[PDB]
Amino acid sequence: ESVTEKVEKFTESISFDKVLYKQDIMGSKAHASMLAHQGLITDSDKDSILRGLDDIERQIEANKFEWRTDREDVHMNIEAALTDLIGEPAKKLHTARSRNDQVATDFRLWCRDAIDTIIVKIRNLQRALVELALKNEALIVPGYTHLQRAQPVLLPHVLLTFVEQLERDAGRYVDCRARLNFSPLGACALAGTGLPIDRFMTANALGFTEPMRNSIDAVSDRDFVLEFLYTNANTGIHLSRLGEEWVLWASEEFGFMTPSDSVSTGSSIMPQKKNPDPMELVRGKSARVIGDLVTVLTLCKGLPLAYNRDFQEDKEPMFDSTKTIMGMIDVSAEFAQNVTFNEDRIKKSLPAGHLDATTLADYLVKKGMPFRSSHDIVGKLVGVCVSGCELQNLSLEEMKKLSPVFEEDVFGFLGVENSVNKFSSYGSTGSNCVAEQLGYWVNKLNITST
Amino acid sequence: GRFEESVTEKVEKFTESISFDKVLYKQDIMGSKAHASMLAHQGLITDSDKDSILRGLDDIERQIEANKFEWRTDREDVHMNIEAALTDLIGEPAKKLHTARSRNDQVATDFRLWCRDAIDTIIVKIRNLQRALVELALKNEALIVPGYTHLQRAQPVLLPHVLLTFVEQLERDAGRYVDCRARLNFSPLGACALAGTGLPIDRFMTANALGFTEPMRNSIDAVSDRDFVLEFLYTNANTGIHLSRLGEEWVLWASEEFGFMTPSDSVSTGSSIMPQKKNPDPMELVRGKSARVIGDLVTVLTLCKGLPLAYNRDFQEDKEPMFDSTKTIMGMIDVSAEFAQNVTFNEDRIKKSLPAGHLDATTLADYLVKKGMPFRSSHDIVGKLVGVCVSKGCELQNLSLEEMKKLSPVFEEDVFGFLGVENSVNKFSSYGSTGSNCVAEQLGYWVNKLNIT
Amino acid sequence: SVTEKVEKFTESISFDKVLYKQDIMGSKAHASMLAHQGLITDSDKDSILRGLDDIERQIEANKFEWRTDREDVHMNIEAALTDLIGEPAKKLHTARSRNDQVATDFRLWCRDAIDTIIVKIRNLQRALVELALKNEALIVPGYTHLQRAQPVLLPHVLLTFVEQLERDAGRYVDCRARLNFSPLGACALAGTGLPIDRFMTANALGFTEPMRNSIDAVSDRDFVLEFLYTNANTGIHLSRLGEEWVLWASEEFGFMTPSDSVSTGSSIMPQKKNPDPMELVRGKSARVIGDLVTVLTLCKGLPLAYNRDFQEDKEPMFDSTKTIMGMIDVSAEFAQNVTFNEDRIKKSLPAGHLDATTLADYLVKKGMPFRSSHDIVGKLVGVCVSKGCELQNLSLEEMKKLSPVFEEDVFGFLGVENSVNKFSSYGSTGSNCVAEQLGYWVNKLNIT
Amino acid sequence: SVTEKVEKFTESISFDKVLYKQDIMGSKAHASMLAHQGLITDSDKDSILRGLDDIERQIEANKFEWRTDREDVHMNIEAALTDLIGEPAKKLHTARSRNDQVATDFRLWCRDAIDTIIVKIRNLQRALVELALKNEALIVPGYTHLQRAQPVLLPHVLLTFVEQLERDAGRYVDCRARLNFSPLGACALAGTGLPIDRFMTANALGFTEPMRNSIDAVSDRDFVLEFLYTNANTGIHLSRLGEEWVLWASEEFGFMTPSDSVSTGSSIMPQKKNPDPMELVRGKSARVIGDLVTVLTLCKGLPLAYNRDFQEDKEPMFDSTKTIMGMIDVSAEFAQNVTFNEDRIKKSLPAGHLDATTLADYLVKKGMPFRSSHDIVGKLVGVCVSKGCELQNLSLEEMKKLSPVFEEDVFGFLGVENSVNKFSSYGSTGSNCVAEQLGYWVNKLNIT
Ligand SMILES: [Cl-]
Ligand SMILES: [Cl-]
Ligand SMILES: [Cl-]
Ligand code: NA
Repeated sequence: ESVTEKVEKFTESISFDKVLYKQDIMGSKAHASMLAHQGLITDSDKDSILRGLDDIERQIEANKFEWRTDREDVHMNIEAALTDLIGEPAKKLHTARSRNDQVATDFRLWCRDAIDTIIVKIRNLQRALVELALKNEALIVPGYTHLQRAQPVLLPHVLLTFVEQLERDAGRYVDCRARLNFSPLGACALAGTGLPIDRFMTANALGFTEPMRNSIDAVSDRDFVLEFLYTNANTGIHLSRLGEEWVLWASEEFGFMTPSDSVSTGSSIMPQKKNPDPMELVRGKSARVIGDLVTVLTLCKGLPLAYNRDFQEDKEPMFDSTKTIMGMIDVSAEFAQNVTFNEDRIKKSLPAGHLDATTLADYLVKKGMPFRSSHDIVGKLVGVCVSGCELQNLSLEEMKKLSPVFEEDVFGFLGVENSVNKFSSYGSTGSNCVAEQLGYWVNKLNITST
Repeated sequence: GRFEESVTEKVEKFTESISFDKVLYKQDIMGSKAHASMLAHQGLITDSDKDSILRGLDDIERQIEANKFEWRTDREDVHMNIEAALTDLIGEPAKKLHTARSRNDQVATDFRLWCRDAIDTIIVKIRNLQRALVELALKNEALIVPGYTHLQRAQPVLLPHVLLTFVEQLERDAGRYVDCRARLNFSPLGACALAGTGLPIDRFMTANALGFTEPMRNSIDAVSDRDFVLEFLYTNANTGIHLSRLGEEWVLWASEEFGFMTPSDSVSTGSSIMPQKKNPDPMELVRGKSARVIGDLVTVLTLCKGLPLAYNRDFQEDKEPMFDSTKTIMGMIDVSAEFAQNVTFNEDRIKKSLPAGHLDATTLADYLVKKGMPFRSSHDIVGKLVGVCVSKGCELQNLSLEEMKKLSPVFEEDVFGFLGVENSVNKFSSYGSTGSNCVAEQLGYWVNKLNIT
Repeated sequence: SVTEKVEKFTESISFDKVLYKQDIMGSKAHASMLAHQGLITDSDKDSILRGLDDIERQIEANKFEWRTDREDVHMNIEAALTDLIGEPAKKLHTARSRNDQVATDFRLWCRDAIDTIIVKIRNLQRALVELALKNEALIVPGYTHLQRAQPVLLPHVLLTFVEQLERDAGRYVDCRARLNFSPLGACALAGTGLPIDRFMTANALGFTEPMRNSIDAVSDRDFVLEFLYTNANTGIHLSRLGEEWVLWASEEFGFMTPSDSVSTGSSIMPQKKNPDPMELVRGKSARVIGDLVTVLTLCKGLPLAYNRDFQEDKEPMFDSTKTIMGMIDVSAEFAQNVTFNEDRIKKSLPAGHLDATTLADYLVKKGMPFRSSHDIVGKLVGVCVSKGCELQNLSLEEMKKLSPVFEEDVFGFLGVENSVNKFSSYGSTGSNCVAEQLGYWVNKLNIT
Repeated sequence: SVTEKVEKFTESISFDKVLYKQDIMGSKAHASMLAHQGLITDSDKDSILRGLDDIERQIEANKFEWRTDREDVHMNIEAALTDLIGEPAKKLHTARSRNDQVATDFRLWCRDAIDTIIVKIRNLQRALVELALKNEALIVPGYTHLQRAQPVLLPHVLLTFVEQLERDAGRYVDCRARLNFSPLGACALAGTGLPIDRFMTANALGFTEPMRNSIDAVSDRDFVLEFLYTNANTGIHLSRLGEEWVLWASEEFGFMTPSDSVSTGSSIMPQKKNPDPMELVRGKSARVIGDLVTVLTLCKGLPLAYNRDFQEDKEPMFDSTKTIMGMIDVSAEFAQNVTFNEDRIKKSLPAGHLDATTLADYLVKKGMPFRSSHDIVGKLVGVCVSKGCELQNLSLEEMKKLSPVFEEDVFGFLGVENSVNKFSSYGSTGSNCVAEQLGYWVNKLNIT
C-alpha cells in the first residue's frame, strides 16, 4: 500500500535476475583481481573478496542463500551478503565500476554460456535425427509441395532437411557468440574512468576477445540480446515445421508414424487414438520465442542514449526464449527416439497419385524427346491411369499407342522404388546421393556404432 | 455495362506476383542464362538452342532496362513473363529452358541472388554513413556535451565520443550483413520441385557461374528454406533500431530545451510565423521507419511458422516484406548520412548549460580514490561537498581548499586541476573512455579503417 | 541534391493519393462551415465546392496528374484547386492545419473501408452457409490433436467459421463507432481563437460529435491500431480456414476437390490439384499481423502531440485493408468451387470407432458412472479392433459380458449416422440442432 | 527419463493454478445442472459443492499442495476432491471435457480481470484529473516535432491522457461483452447426447447465453486476442505518458520534479532525480506487445478444433494483465508524487513567440487573408528576435507600419496568458473550454 512499497515491487528484478549469479560472481572476481593488480585495492582486500564470493557461490549452489527483494537485484543481493561476510573491503568492489557496465558484462557472459549449451543440444538433436534416418534408411514416403504428392523421397532425405536447418541455426549461434564476446567492463556509468584500471586484463580473465572500444556503446548496447533472440526464433520456426510435419505424420490420414506411449496422450474409450502432444507443444512454443524477440526490439526502438531503466525489461524475454528453445530442442530429440514408422501403412499409401511420373518424363527426355512433349505424353498416360491404377502395370502395347519411343526398358523407370533409385543429381533423394549425405553427417557429428 | 470477371480472373488477381516480383528480372535472367549454359554443356539442349536462348534473354534484359518491356498480369510472375516473352521472340528453343528445373528451385535461386546484391549495396551505404559520422566527429572534436543516464546528466563527454557510439553500432550491423551474406550464398538450383532429378545436370557449374559458394546439399531444404530472408530482415531491423536511437537523440538535440543542434533549412521544415521553429522531419521519419522494418520481420517469421514441408505457395509472401525492409533501411541510412552533413552545433548554448550540474563530482571522487581514500568515503565526502555548493549556489571549483580540508586531510591545491567540466573531461583515461587522447586514438582507428583522407 | 533526397524520402503522395475522396469531402465541409461562420463569403464557398467537385471528377476520370513536387494528397488537391479557381482556394487554410486535416481524412477513409469489409464478410458467410446447405447431410470426423475424436456434420464445421466471422463483424462495428469522432478544428494541436464551428463539420462528415481534446485529436491513432487488430484477428480465422482446406484437399484426407478455376496443376500429374488460393490466404494472415506490429511500434514511446513519424501509419493500414478484403473475397470464391468426396470420407469412417462416446452416453443414461462407461466402451473397441469390426456389428451377448445394462435398444446408438442423430445439446452437431442453426443463419443473412 | 521430461514440458499447473476460483465456480455450476437434470443425485451434488468450497478455503489459506504430477489446475482440484469426498467427485466430469471446461474457466478469469482493470483505469483518470485541477492555471508549451508550437494549459495536456484511457475503457467494455458467451456443454468439440442444459449453466455463471457452435466453443481464443490487443493499446498510451514525463523530468525541460519516493539518484549528484518508474512504464509496453504477438502467432494456421498448442495462450495473457495493471497503478502513484517547477516553466515561455498564431488569428478576424496574416506576423516576430523582445512589447506605431488593420485592442491578443485565454473552439486549450471539460470529467468520475 505504501508508494515506496508499490515502486519497490514494480522495480525489483531479483525474482528473475538471480539466475545471473554465477556470471555476476565471475565478473566481480575478475574486477577485484584487476583492482589489486592496478594498486586500487590491496592484495588482502582481493583475497577476502575472492574467498567471500566463492563462499556465497557455494551457499547459492546448496540452496542455502536467501534472495531478498529489499536488496533489489542479483548484484546488490550478492554484494550486501559479501559485506555481511567480510566487512568494509567488500565496499571497495564498486571502485571504478557501475551497475551499468556490470550488468552488461554479466548478461553477455550468461548469453555466451547459454549459447554454448544450446549448440550441444542442437548437435544432440541432429544426432537423433541422423540415427533415426540410418535405422529407417530404406523407407520411402511421398514428398509434398502444396501438401500435394509431388515425388517419392527417402525418409532419411526428409530427416536430413531438418539436420541442415539446424546446421544453419548452429552457424547463427556461433556467429552471434563471437560478436557478443567483447567486454563492456570498465565503461563505468557511460564515460569510462580516470582511475588506472586495465580493461584488457578483465577482458582476458573473462574470456572476451577484447574490450569494447566505446564506453557509451558498452553500457547502451543490447544487440547481443536481439541477435540471440532472433537466432532462437529461427531455430524455433524450424522446430515448428518439424512439429507440423510430425503431427501430420501421426494422423490416421497420413498414418506414417506411431509415437510411443511415453511421448503421447490417449483415451481409454478410443484406445487407438494417440495424440502427439509434445510436438504440438513444440509447434506452439515457437510463438512465445517470436514474441520474446518482438519485446526486446520494441523496447530498444527509439530509446535515447546511454543507459535507461527500460533495459531492465530485456532479461525476462531472453531467459524465456532460451529456456523455451532448449526445451523444444530436447523434446524434439526425445520424440525422434520414441517413434516408429508404420511400414505397411506407408507402403499401402504410396501407389496413390503416380509419384513415378517425373521419372517416366526423365526417361523420355533421356531418349531424346523435348521436355514439353515428354510431360504431355506422361500426363496422357497418367490419364489412362485414374483410379489404385499404377503406371508400371500398364502394358508396353498400351504405351506404344501414345509414342513409339517407349521400349521394354521403361519398366526399370516405373514404380516408386525404381523412381527413387533413378534420382541422381547432387542433393537429390537418390539412394546413393542420400548415402553420401548420411556419410557426411555421421563424420561431422562423430556418430559411432556402439 | 460492366465487364463480368471469371472465377479464374478473380483468383489470378489475388495470386499474381508480377506487380512486385518484376524487380527480380536481372537475377532471373542471370539464373536462366546459367541454367541454359549448363543444359548445353550436359547435352540436354543443343549449342544452337543455347545460343538462341542466351541472345534472346540479353535482348529482353535490354528491353526492360529501356522501359520498353510490357509486364503482364496474365503471365503471373517475373519468370513466366520473361519466358513467355522469350518464346515469342525465339520460338521453340525457349520451351527447352525449363528442362530439369522447377519454379520452386528457380525462385529460391533468384531471390538469394537479389538479397546478395542488396546486402552488398547496404554495406556500401553503411560505410558512407560511418564516414559522415566520423567526419562530423572530427569537425567537432573539441566539443563537450553531457552524457546521460535516465535522461539525467551523468558525466561530461566529448561529442565525438557520442558519435562514435553510432559508428560502433553500425559496425556490428555490417558484421551481421557479412555473416548473413555468407550463409545465404549457397545454390538451390537443381533441386527441381523438391527431390532433384534423374537428368544429368551439373549443379556445381551453375553454382559457380552464379557466384554461390557451393550447391545446397539437400533438395528438399533448397526449395523449403527461407532462412536467408529471415536473417536479412532481422539484420535490417537491428540496423533500424540503431537509426531509431540516432533519430531520437537528434530530435532531442534539435529541441530548444536541449538546444545543442541546428539542422540546415535543407533537412528541416519550419513556419513563416515562427522563424526559429526548425522541425527535424527527416530524423523523425528515420525513427518512425524503424517500425515497418520490425513489422516486415514479423511478417516472415509468422509466415514460416508451422508450415509443412516442402514448398508452399505461402512463400510468395516473403518477397514484399524483404523489398520493403531493404528499400526502407537504405533510405534510412542515406538520409541519416545527409542529415549528419547538414547540422551545426550550438557552441554557446551548449557551453552555458554545462557548469551547473556538478558533472565534475565523479572526477573529484576519482581524485580522492587516487589519494588513497576508499570508494565509500570518497562518495561520502563528495556528496557533502556538493551539498555545500548547493547551499552556497556555487560550483565545486569555487570551494576553498580550506573548506574541503574540513572533511578530509587528503585535499591539496592540485585538486583544482580535477574540477570544472573541461578538467573533468581531461581526466578520463581508461581505454574506450571519453578522454581526449582516448577518443583521438579511436578516431585515428576509424579514419584508417574507413580510408578517410 | 540534399533537398532532392529529403524530398523523395518525405513524399507521401505515392501512397496517400488514395485518400482523395475523403480529403475533398473534408475540405468541402470545412469551406461550408467557414461560410456559415462568416469567415469566407458564400461566393468563395461556392467556387471552392464547385472546383473541388471538378477535381474529384478529373481524378475519377484518370485525368489528374499527381505530383511528387506537391508532396502529398492535400497539397496536390489544394494547389490544383488554386490553379483552377484562384485566390478563393487559399481560404481553405483558414483555421485549419495539415495535422487535423490528415486525422480527419484518415478516419473517414477507415470508416468507409470498414463498411466495405462488413459487406464482404456477409458475402463470405453466405458462401459458407450455402456450401453447408448443399452438403447438409455429410458426416466428417471432428478432430482434436489432428486425431479423429467424434463424428460431426460438415455444416457444423462450416458454421464454426461463420461464427468466427460474426465476432469479427462485431469488432468492426465496435471499432467504427469508437473512431467516428471528428478531429477537425483541433488545428495544429491547441484549437483556434477563430470562430469556427466544430459541431457543424462533425455532423456534415457523419461523425457522432467533435473530439473533446485538440491535442488528442492530432496525436491519436488508436482507430488505426484497432482496425489493424480487427483485420489481424479476421486474418487468423481465414488462416485456419486455409489450413483446414489445404488439409482437406490433400490426397491423405481426400475430403474435397477444388475446381480447376481455383487450383494450380500439372500436365504430368493431372490429379495433382494444388489449392494455391487457400495457401496464400494462410500466408497473407502474416502480413496483416506485421502491419499491426508496425503501427504499435510506431506509436510506442512517442511524445505528444504531432510528430512526422505518423506519416508511417498509412501504408500499413492500406496494406492490411487491401489484404484482408482480398482474403475474404477469395475464400468466398473458393467456397463456391469445391466438391466433397462423400464416398471416400464415408469409407474412411468405420475404422475410427467414432460412435464410442455415443455408446458411453447410452451407458451413462442407464445409470453407469462415466468413468466405468469409458472403460467398458474402450474394452469393446478393443474387441472390435481384434475382430476387425465396428461396434454395431457386436452381438448384444458380447456386450453383456461386460455389463447387464446393455439391451437391444443399444443398436440405435451405434454407427456414425445414429451417433450424429443422438447429439442433442444446444450448439451440438446433432442433425436437428444443426438444422436450427442453419435456419438462424439463413434468416440472419437474408438468404432466399 | 522420457516420461519425466515430457511431464515437465507439458505441465501447466505452475501457471494455471491462478484459475482456481473460476474452475471451482464453473464446476459447481456444472454439478448443479447435472443434478437438476437427473444425471447425478442431489446427495452427490451436495457432496461435490461442499467439497469444492472446502478446497477453495484451503487454497485461500495457503494450505493446498499444488502438484506437478496432477498436471494442471483442473486435475489438481478434482483429484483433491476425490481424496476428500470419494466416489461422488468422480461424477463431476459427466457430460464435460477439459476442452470446454478450460475455455469456460479462462473466459470467466478474463471477465474478472477486465473488471479489475477498468477500476484501475478510472483511478488513474482521477489521479490525472486531480493533478490537472491542482495546476489548472499552469501554461506549458504544446509541441509538434518536439518544437514549441503554441501555448497550452497543463490540464489540457493531462486530459489528453484521460481521453486516451477512456477509449481504452471502451475497448475493455466491448471486449468483455463479446467474450461473455458460454462454451460449457460443447464437451470435446461436438456437444453431447446426455440431457444437459447449457442455458442453465450459462445463466448460473453470468454469461449472456451459450455459444451457438460446439466446435467454435472449444477452438476459439479470440477473447484472449482482443484482451491482449486492448492491453497493448492501453500500454501504448502509458508509454507516451512515460516518454512525456521522462522528458519533463529532464533538466533541459525542467518542468517537473518527481518526489524521492518515485525516483532514484546519486549521493554525489544530489539534484539528479532519475524517473525510473516512468521509464519502466515505457519499457513494459514492449512485453505487452510481445504477449499479443505470441498468441496471434500461436493461433495462425492452426487446424480445428482443439490442439495442445492452446496451452500456450495462458502465460501471455497472465503476463500482459499483470503488466498493464502495474503500469496503470504506478502511473497513478507517479501522478500523485510530482510537482511542477512553475518559475522554470514561466521563464522559458517568452522567447518562443508562442503568441504568434494568436496574432495571426487577430489579423484574420480583422479581414486579412491567411497568408497575409502570416506574412505580417513573421515580419514582426523577426523584429522581436532581433531586438530580443516579445510581441507584446512592440509599439502599436511599429505594428501599424506593417499594416493599418492593427488597433489598440491588439494587446489583448498578445503574450502567453492572453493567447491561452483567446482560444475558443470546442476542445481547444482556451481557459473556459478547459474548465468546461474539467467539469465534465469531475462529474463523469464522481470526483468530490
Ligand atoms: Cl467549435
Ligand atoms: Cl427449471
Ligand atoms: Cl443444451
Ligand atoms: Na497520419
